[PDB]
Amino acid sequence: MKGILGVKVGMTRIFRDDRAVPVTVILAGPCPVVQRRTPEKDGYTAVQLGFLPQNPKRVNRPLKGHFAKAGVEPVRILREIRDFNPEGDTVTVEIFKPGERVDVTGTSKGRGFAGVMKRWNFAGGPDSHGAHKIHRHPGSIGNRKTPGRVYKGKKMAGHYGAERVTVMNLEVVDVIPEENLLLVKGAVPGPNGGLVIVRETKKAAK
Amino acid sequence: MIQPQTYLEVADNTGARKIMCIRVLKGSNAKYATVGDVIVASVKEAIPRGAVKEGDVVKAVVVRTKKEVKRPDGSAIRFDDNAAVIINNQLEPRGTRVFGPVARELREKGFMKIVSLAPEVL
Amino acid sequence: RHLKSGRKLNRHSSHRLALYRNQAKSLLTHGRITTTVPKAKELRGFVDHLIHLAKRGDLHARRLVLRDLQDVKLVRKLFDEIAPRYRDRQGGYTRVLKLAERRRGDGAPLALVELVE
Amino acid sequence: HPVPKKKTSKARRDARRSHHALTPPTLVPCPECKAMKPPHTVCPECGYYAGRKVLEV
Amino acid sequence: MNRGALIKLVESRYVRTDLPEFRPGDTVRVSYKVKEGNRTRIQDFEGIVIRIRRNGFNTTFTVRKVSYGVGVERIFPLHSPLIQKIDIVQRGRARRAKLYFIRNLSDREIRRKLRAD
RNA sequence: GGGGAGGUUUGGCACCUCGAUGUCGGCUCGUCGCAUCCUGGGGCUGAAGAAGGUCCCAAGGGUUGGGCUGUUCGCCCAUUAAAGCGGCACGCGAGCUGGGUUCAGAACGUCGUGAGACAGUUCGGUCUCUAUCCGCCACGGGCGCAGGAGGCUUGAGGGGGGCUCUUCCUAGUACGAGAGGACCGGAAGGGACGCACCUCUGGUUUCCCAGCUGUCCCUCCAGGGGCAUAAGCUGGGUAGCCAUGUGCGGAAGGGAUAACCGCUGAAAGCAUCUAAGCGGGAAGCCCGCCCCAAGAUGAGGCCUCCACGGCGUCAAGCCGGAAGGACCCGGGAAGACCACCCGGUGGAUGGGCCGGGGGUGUAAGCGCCGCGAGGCGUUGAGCCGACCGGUCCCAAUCGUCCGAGGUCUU
RNA sequence: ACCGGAGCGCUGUCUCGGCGAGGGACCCGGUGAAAUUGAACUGGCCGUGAAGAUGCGGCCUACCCGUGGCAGGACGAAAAGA
RNA sequence: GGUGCAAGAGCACUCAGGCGCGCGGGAGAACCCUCGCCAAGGAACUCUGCAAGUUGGCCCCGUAACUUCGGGAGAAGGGGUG
Repeated sequence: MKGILGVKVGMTRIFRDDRAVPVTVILAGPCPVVQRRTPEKDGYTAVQLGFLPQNPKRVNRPLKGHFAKAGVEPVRILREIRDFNPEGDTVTVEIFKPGERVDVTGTSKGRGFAGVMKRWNFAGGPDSHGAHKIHRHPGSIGNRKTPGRVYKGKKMAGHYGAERVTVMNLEVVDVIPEENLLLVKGAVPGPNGGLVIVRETKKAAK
Repeated sequence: MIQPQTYLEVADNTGARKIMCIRVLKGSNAKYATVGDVIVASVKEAIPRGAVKEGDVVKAVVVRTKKEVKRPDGSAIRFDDNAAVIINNQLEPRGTRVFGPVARELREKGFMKIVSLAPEVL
Repeated sequence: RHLKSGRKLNRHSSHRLALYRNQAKSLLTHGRITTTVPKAKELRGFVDHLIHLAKRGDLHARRLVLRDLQDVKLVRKLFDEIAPRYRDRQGGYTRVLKLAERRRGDGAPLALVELVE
Repeated sequence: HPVPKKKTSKARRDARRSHHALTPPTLVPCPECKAMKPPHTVCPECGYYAGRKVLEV
Repeated sequence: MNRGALIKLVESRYVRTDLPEFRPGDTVRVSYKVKEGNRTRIQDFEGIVIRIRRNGFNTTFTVRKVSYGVGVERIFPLHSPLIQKIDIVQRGRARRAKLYFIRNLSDREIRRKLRAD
């Protein structure tokens, strides 16, 4: 139920009697490293692995805390709970039936230090009836003398953007076994060339 | 697909071809109107010899100077506006409609007497 | 939100052309100059581009360099002393180095720019 | 119009200023000679990286 | 290895060969033939003769916005490698660069002055 | 006729503020309560059906756009499931406006011998750049978690999100003389709102390509440059950033209960839902779904790399790591500075160069046609900002400093 | 260059916002002020107190310092209430 | 002073002749000032179409109520310009 992935593009091809609108994502074959089930922990997972960055730029504790199951050398390693794998490699063609419903986790695009009008959508002052040096920044932040303080849930200008976000319940229209591409109708967040993990949740029923 | 307060032609009955839009007529804050959307309207330019003189009516919106991103993605737009006049449930004031042809103005599908009678080029 | 859009700004939007074409008349004349380092790490996209059309040949090159230098002595020097000598080399003709003294009075580090043998 | 109130202490005047201390530079020796130098520049007594370019011909 | 290498693996089972209609031109008059199909599974191959107005490219082309003057001007963009069409047939070639995105002819509606190009 | 709660209304009394506690409306942002306007769960009828009347529980979610007047209020046109009542110094002016009334000017009516005057009317009238401390929104620097480091992580706790309608199978039957017309279930599309993203439809793109006018200069014709918005004016526009564009969402389940309805059943061997026991029951509570989170002084949990040697019995004092690491440089879909991420020649990290994608739209020159403005062939050419790549041609040359010598005990 | 109503022509005043350029703000070198001020080792809610508490009472929360920002409080500032 | 604008001491370049305004260098966030376009709809914003945008020079044709016979008139509304 799992895949470590690199997003590339959104691009559309006519599939049925209309034209759908998919994305195009890749998973070249992740090798599991550690598996951790019963006695001492509960966070049970096979840990996958990414692409191949040139062995001698690598320090010794991820040399031999990585040889113990003998992959080669990663950049990225991750962990998603409650899965069992029978052997030493997971591949695209095993898990995903073409026709399921899947979901996608990735980091967003970081917009920087965006203001109020971007971050919480709410309007500003007017523009041509006398609008002396306010046009876009908020109104009040409280009420006089009975609290004596401003609340601590309050929307305000500040940072924005590159958090962890997820999308839900989008389908898996057609995969290719020859390559290791995968096609999903939807949005699939992130600046492309960035990491995306894919798990399945069809347990949402009707 | 934009009708808060607009003039649009009638291509039909009255005595002249103006109208005012008042209110889009689905639930409680609808704010816009694409085609196939019955809107309540006010007749504004004069009517010689008399049918609909200066009351207010309801009309089905036909083409709209904006894009229909159609299901296989062509997109028919025009450059005009209109709407056909509807008596208190669903009919027409006469059996003649003169605007501009098919390309599927049918697409509310409570209206077939318009698209059987929306003849040909002009 | 500067986001995948290169070629940094310095001055103004038409003072920059008269900065480029006024420091490109001096480097071709003297062989070496001395500027500030953010003014030097970007001049080599322009000065290196003129000398590529130099060795290309004909009057459709020496009429096109002339709209960037406007000197009928600099072009008839450029098309026969520095243009023949690079008929063994695919680009990358300049060289910018750092220099170990600040500019007291406003404290900006310097750079040494010259075209290579 | 946004004027202050009570003047700050010595003990909190001199606690903001705790964080303004500045760092020494970074120096390495010129290898052709025997002195210091900022470690990515041309050396203004011994001459070069590989090929002179400076210093009083 | 990125999109330039393996999204032309994906789209080349559809536009491996585009079912080759020929020579778009820029300002020519055309009659399309589409497969408008509705009304409990009835297809109705519809033809439309029309003046072409603009096109733009990146291998998901649109042989796009196409106008003709019924008496109210109706104008109809459309995909070029799509499965909708049978064939595109041109009638005659026209000229006058001022290339893609000609749109004077929306408001210069006089058909006496459309034929003076 | 009698008994009370509430502090939202015009009052009563004068206790802090006259070496100053800036007004009624309008914007912008809100959180709260219930004597509930809609959604949901129930008893009673002068409830046949569909609709209705009044009462008991219930605060999750929602409460539209306009004409007149300074208006809060009120009367109206068009819809809707409805178009709620109240507090928060009659919330909010070191956040904005100045229409209202009572600052200096002037006039109409009316009282006065007169200066003047009248909650009687009417037209004009200055609203202040720098946040010291609590409070809030985001990011950092030290010593801590008893050898020194890297990596992946569990969750105490806390936040966000919670809507609603219409048509159609059931079926037009049960119901009722008829006219009318359902409970329970079952499908589809739509409205407002929220988190992401560029392929379509649309928008910007300060120098990417062309055209045109005036005037000084390159050298006279040709061909070019500077200036006439911090672009001279007009027709186009890639990546980037967004919406008037596309994708999905709000649940299914599990428990415990509210008003209500029961099962056995005593004290009360004709009975009764009870304090002995057990069961049914809502958009409301807890768990479930995403997101931060061991700074949870209760300082968490695992796997891997180096522990070589000493010693005069005080050893918290030296150089010192295949551990590891900052300062320095070439950078970036990360960024106010630091922070994070990817590189440092056994390199493809940026600049140039080559091959594409993509913009404009048929270059200068010579040869033909016309007395001249021009036209026609070479020619879908030439110029080419960042998108995807191959290529030691130019740049990251050389180097420098801190860090265990695992403690109380057997 | 007066004051009150109504139409037409065109429009970012608006439904409802979006992108772009220059002068500041941000960082680094040079010089470098002013109104204000009892002393400060300056948390939240219930309640009392000359009757709107960071200084008193009982419980919950909080590791030592700083840099950009937004304006609720200090019955904030100025003017011995017109 | 010299050219092109129907004219001119106006507007646009520019002769002689002066000057670049006595703090600099980088990055290119929120927010404010001075600007440029936008689409579908054109006053729905508002105390008030406030502000901004529309037509804008010269020539020809044509021109209403009322009037103290001058005027209303640049009425309105149209075509031309290399």
